[PDB]
Amino acid sequence: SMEQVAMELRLTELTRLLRSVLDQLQDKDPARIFAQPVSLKEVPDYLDHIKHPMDFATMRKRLEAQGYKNLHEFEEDFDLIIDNCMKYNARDTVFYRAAVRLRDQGGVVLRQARREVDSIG
Repeated sequence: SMEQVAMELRLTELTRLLRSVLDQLQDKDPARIFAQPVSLKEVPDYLDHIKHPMDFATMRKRLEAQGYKNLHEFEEDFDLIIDNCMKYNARDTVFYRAAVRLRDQGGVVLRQARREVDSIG
């Protein structure tokens, strides 16, 4: 149907926007602390601590399969990256501090993305 196609064009355009949002968010992590999943070889207990791990590569795979239906879903995943790190790592660590910075700097980017997704519909 033409109705199906038009929804698919909307999903594709949301996907393009979210890829530009993702690149911008990831520039706020120059140290690449959140680039990849936590290794279960190097933190074997990780899953006793954190129930839903998240990282930028995993967000990127989901994105290329057009697996984000809206901005809310994308934001949930971004927030997991941050929130997981702040629980697992103590306040005085390079990891916790990098999450605080990503959050503060990410908030600006997401403030305008929310306006662009409403705006372009």
